[PDB]
Amino acid sequence: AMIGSKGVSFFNSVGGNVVAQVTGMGDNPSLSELIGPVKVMLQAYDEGRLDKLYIVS
Amino acid sequence: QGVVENLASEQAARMVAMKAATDNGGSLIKELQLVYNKARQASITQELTEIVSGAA
Amino acid sequence: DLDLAKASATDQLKKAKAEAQVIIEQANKRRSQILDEAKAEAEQERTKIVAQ
Amino acid sequence: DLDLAKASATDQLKKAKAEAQVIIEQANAARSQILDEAKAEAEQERTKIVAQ
Amino acid sequence: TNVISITDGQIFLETNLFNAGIRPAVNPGISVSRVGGAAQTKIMKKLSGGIRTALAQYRELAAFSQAASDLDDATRKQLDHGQKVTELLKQKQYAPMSVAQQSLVLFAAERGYLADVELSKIGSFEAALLAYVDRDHAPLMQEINQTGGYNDEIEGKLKGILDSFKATQ
Amino acid sequence: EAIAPGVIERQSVDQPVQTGYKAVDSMIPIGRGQRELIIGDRQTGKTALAIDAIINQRDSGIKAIYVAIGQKASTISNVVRKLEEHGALANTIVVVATASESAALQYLAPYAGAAMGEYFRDRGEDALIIYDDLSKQAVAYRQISLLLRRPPGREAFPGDVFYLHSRLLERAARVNAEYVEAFTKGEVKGKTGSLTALPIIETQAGDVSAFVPTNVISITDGQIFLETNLFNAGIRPAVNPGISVSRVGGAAQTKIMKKLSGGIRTALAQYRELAAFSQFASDLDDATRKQLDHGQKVTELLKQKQYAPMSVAQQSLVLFAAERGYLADVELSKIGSFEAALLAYVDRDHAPLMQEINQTGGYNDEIEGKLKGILDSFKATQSW
Amino acid sequence: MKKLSGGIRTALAQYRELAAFSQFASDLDDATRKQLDHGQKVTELLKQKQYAPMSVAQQSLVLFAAERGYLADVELSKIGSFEAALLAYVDRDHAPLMQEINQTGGYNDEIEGKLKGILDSFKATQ
Amino acid sequence: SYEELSNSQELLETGIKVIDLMAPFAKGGKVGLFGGAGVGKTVNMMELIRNIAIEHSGYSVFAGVGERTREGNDFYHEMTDSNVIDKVSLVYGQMNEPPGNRLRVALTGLTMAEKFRDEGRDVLLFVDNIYRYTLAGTEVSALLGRMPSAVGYQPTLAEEMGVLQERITSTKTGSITSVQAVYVPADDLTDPSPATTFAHLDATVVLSRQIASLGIYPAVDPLDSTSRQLDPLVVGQEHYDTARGVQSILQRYQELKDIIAILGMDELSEEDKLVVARARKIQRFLSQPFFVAEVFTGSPGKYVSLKDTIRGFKGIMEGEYDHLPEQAFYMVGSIEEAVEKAKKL
Amino acid sequence: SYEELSNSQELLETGIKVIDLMAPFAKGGKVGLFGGAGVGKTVNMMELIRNIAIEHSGYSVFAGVGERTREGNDFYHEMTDSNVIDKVSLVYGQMNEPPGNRLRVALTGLTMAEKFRDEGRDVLLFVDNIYRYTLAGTEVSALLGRMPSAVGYQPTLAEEMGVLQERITSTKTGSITSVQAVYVPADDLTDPSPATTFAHLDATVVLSRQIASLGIYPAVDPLDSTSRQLDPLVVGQEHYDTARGVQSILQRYQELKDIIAILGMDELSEEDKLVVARARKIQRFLSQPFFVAEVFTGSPGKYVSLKDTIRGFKGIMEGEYDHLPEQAFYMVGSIEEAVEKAKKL
Ligand SMILES: Nc1ncnc2c1ncn2[C@@H]1O[C@H](COP(=O)(O)OP(=O)(O)OP(=O)(O)O)[C@@H](O)[C@H]1O
Ligand SMILES: Nc1ncnc2c1ncn2[C@@H]1O[C@H](COP(=O)(O)OP(=O)(O)OP(=O)(O)O)[C@@H](O)[C@H]1O
Ligand SMILES: Nc1ncnc2c1ncn2[C@@H]1O[C@H](COP(=O)(O)OP(=O)(O)O)[C@@H](O)[C@H]1O
Ligand SMILES: [Mg+2]
Ligand SMILES: [Mg+2]
Ligand SMILES: [Mg+2]
Repeated sequence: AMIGSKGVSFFNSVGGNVVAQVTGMGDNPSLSELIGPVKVMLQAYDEGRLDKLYIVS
Repeated sequence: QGVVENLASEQAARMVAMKAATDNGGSLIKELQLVYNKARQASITQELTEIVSGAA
Repeated sequence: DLDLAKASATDQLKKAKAEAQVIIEQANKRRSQILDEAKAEAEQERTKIVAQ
Repeated sequence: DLDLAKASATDQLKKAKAEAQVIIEQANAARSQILDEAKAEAEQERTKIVAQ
Repeated sequence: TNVISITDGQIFLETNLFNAGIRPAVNPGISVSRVGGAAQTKIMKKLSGGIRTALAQYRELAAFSQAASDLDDATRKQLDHGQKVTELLKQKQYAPMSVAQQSLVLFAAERGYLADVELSKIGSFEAALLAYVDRDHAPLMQEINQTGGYNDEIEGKLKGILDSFKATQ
Repeated sequence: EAIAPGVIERQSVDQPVQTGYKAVDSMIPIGRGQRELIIGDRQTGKTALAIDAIINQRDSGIKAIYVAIGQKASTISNVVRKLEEHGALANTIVVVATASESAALQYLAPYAGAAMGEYFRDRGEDALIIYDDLSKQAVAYRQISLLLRRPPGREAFPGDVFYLHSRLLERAARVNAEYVEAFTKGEVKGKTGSLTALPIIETQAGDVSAFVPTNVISITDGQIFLETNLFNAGIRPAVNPGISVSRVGGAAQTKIMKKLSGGIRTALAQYRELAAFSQFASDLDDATRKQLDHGQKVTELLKQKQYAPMSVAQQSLVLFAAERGYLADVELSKIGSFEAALLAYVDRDHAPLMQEINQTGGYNDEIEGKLKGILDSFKATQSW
Repeated sequence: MKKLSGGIRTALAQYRELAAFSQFASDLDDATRKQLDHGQKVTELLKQKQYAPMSVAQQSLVLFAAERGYLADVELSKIGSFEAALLAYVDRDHAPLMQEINQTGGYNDEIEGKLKGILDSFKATQ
Repeated sequence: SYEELSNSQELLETGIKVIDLMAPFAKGGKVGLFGGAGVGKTVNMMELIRNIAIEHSGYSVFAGVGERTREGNDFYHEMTDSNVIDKVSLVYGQMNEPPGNRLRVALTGLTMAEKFRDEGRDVLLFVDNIYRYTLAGTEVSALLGRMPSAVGYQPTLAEEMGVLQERITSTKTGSITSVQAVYVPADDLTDPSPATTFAHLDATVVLSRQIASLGIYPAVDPLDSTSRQLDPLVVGQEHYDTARGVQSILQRYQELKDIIAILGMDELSEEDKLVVARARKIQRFLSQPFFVAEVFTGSPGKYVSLKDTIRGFKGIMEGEYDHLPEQAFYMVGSIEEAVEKAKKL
Repeated sequence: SYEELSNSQELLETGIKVIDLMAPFAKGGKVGLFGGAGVGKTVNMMELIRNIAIEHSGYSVFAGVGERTREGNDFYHEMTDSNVIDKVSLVYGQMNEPPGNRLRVALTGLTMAEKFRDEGRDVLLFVDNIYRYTLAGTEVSALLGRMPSAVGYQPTLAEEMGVLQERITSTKTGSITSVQAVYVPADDLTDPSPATTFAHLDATVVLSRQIASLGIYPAVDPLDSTSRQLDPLVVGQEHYDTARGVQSILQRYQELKDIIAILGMDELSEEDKLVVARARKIQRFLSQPFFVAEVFTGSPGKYVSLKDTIRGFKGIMEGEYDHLPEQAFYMVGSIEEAVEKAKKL
């Protein structure tokens, strides 16, 4: 799951599977935008699609 | 919280990069000025040699 | 769906079978063209050099 | 099976396209050899004529 | 450039190093002797080795390291070794030293005896080593100053002298 | 020494002399009677371009004159051997003034070639004269003037150096039929003669502000700039589309080539500007992306190997393939093989259209339709 | 004029450095923001039409207006019209003060108070 | 003499956007077209001739100082075919002629124009290239025993330049309107020959190779061109305000482009981004196809009135056309058809 | 005479990677080493002597013009110690000599070489410094009553250089291979003396002080070095393609360096970073330990075949060795030695 366009571009060049993206927070980022990708990653995790989750920062 | 901390780290990294860039520009300016001064002296000397030679 | 599948299979088989044959035949045509050109130009060059 | 139509085409098209390239390369080598040998024979004819 | 094309080399003194307190301010990479090692005494030729090229590489490595660094183990050793040998090369004016005292400080430099001594003590280490070797190893200093030769026997003598001094610092 | 034809004796330049180079023939046309400066630094291909222009005339009917000022004799031997390896030598006159010969011979060498070319020009035949390194002629004249104790001007050159090159280059001109009839006393009627000059100037570091380069740029009807950066980048011939210009322009081209290249030259210049602008922007508008990709592919397209002139029909076909968007999907590296395969395919399968284009040079709706059909057939059936 | 011009000198000196920050002045100390919007307005005030010389009274009046912070709330786009209106107002209602300033060029509390009254009375209009 | 001069600055329209806007002509004034080799001086002068001299309804003189013979022949045939040669007299000294002919040829044209003026007529005087006159003087000077000066020019450079230029004036009896092309060696405006002539003209149009490198002709530099007539008393407040606005916008863009080149456009303020966009639009809108250059471009030429130019630049300075692309303006003509190219783009 | 001249394309192999890669030269051709003061012209010439003398059994002529006497004595002694002296004729006029000896000394060496050539042999000519000949001409020119030219050189500079250079040519009766070192005053490659020499040479190797300051030897500049022989017909396609690829990669690195200087490498695109990484490896690989330089470096010299250098450079450009550090390539003879150095870093 991807936050920010730089990661989007780099991992599209690498060709890794990206399931979700959000961009354009700039300064003063909001949790409201973040609710989405975390929701879909949770959906993947609890349905068995994902077994462990890491935050990279 | 991770997002906010990454934003703060980005700001710190940009500050450092801009300091480095300012120092690099300041280092480039003086070398350009030395080259310009060499050219400035050379042009005066060449043109005065030409003027003196032309007064045969 | 069964009709579409059989029709598409036949169409793509026919198309690929034609196209690959065309490609190989025209590659043979290009090879023959190069060979003929070389064969002619060899004697053209020799006929220039003898007059030289 | 319908989804293999593209697969079955790639089993023929790209392979023939690649083979055309080596078919052309062998003719290129033949052309180069023919022209080089023609030059090498013409020079030995010219030298003989001028030496006469 | 006219003068350089005549002489057999040049010693380039750099104003930046002189301002930085590195005096003598001999800039390697530009400075060179074109007769090379043939002039040197055997012992000095052996101990000096690649010092000038190591310093020339280190002075560029330190310039690049200010921006970013990789291979931070080997580069760290190179940087600290270069910095300590530059600190060792600085010498006061009106203060010449014979080939003997020169030979042994280069031995301490290149054999790794200075590797774990801090920068703020390099000059004091050098002065203490000179005073120490002046006391009881005088015959070896005389021998080195008479003949600038190198051999395994004086090699072992210098090694033992360095070990004993490093013990009693 | 002879005067150039006056104003009333000349006729407008409206006929092509084909260089055989895609870049030069497209962006910078040369006409029969034009003076086109070739200018650039050392070892950038100035001599190669001119000798290829001489080689291309073997079957166009234009006589060729190659004047060598101050070059070493072995270079002239190699040039003559290369002209003799093709059929060009029998159509060419070579005037030689090696570096060893006295300054008088070197400085007079261009005028002798000018008179030899003027022989053909007054009888109604076309001649192409290459002045190689007029800078060396200026150097020889400076030596002569300084030995005569004449007052040196700027850069130690004599003051009248401009008059030398100006009166030399003004002989190259196209004369109307009336002047030819008057000269021939009625033996030749209805034919106009022309002399085309291609002077070569060497710049030291791209510095066009030097005395001789400024004079020659002022005199000539245009210049072709070759520069070291493009040559090292692999763009050979290293023709800079921005600073190079032809003052005769479209009137010298055949109709089809004019139609194709007119947009091309300024499109490439503005592409270079945009590529300067865009270099760090992550987001490109689709129009800007089109311009950048098209410019990169066109820049790749104009590269051409030495001693391989292309006929008008082939250049027209490749420029049509570039202009009408067919090149777009092809990856950049394959563009050269695309061009070679297209040339071979069209030569084997569509010879009559090539003959028609080469002979007529005309352009019409049916011509465009046939070219479009050829492009579609090649792109479908063939492989690069 | 000697009393007043030091403010202009220092305002322009400060404004010169902040011109680099002008591109992204949205994120700045409010003190720096005030300095920037004061330097900009002073620079806008200094422009003048050809063939229109201003007497010492008028230059001193507009300089007093700029220095004492009366332009703080005036928009950069409108500075010139403010200046013209002020000059017309003082030429209409307060000519004797301008006459005295042109005759003497003196400065004291009795003059600064009069100028304060002039500017407060004008600011109610326009 | 001083008493005979006149100041009748009657505005003259040329039909070129940048010339009419930035550097308006005046009847009886002197106009100089500065530029290096290959920037468009000759085609600009041809367009100016086709516009004014045909409609002028009066005699005109063309002085071909140091011109190329081919170009002089082409111009003569152009005047003959258009059937206006009967109103114009031509004096030609070509490059191949010895330095005396090039040195003195301009004075012959000046003498003919002065003869026409003293009759009381209004005449147009066109000079092919003033610079070549000084070059002929420099050629002859060294042999004449004079010592060199400056960049190797003759010492009397300014005296000769003043002597020639001061005869081209509009007196109370008649007016002479003159357009002069001035060669700029290596595009260095610092050179004494272009530097001296600057003071003698009234409107100065500077062609820059830097603009010409982009292919956007007429390649007139708006930030260097100027005219004495560009003040409110003549042009009216509308024209003056429009010209000043365009100048300021282009000046701001010239600074912003330096930031853009290295740091990239995202570092600018959104207002600075808008300024960059609208300035880059105006820069292209100043271009205009001339129908004396169809041979080069292959496109029809356009003629524009002053009012339409003013309205178009006003509209581009405001928000009316922020949505059009940059290429939508290139070599278009009036603003009323830039939208059409945008739709076509 | 022009008739007597003979053409030859037999490539002459050298042990030096950069020279025979970028600027190969043929038997009987001219080679010119351009450089400033101290960049290493003499060392390169000595290495060329050592390598070329291996496969050439004919006579050789060495003409020292205005160089150090010490170098002449060392060369003579090392020739005598190797018992090869009996094949070499040595003409020495050094810098200590008055101007006449330095001016005329080169012609004596040329006359000996011409005597050996007309006998029908294959000769090798080495000129220690061709620049001093023109310098002696400049010194004596003023006293001969000739006005100065250009930068104060004699007016006859070009003729004086040409008359000397034209005699060093291979002929149908015999061949002369020539290597000439060309001093560059004040590192100004645009000076008239270096500028004139460029046209007389077949292959030109330019040495740069900036590269030498990096410690890279030989300090050959690959973007200025050029040879007539770099032609696909003679060298073949693979060598040509490798050379042009190296040239393009280094040109791209030069283009990127200005951005790198200010913004640092981090701003580059991921392909640009790969270009930089490969260019630095190429620059390192061009270095080579010389047998004559062992007295300086200590490390033993290397001889590199043309096949090994072309294979190694093609492998580097293809990216096979992208996992190795830069230092692995510094001062290695061949690519296998480079990978062996990598194991110990
Ligand atoms: N189109 C081309 N493609 C590839 N190589 C080329 C091309 N044109 C020229 N060259 C090569 O460039 C080199 C220099 O060419 P050329 O001798 O014509 O240059 P020049 O500018 O006349 O040089 P000089 O200053 O020595 O007279 C030669 O090796 C030649 O083969
Ligand atoms: N392969 C090499 N390895 C190490 N050092 C080298 C190498 N080649 C040249 N040098 C360095 O070049 C320096 C000067 O070389 P050299 O004497 O040949 O210069 P030069 O260009 O002939 O100078 P000059 O103009 O003074 O005659 C030497 O001191 C040596 O250190
Ligand atoms: N307005 C224009 N439109 C199209 N091309 C132009 C224009 N101005 C200049 N050019 C190009 O510049 C070239 C030289 O123009 P010209 O005016 O003859 O040069 P100069 O200014 O040196 O006389 C022409 O061939 C033409 O292609
Ligand atoms: Mg050449
Ligand atoms: Mg023009
Ligand atoms: Mg040397």
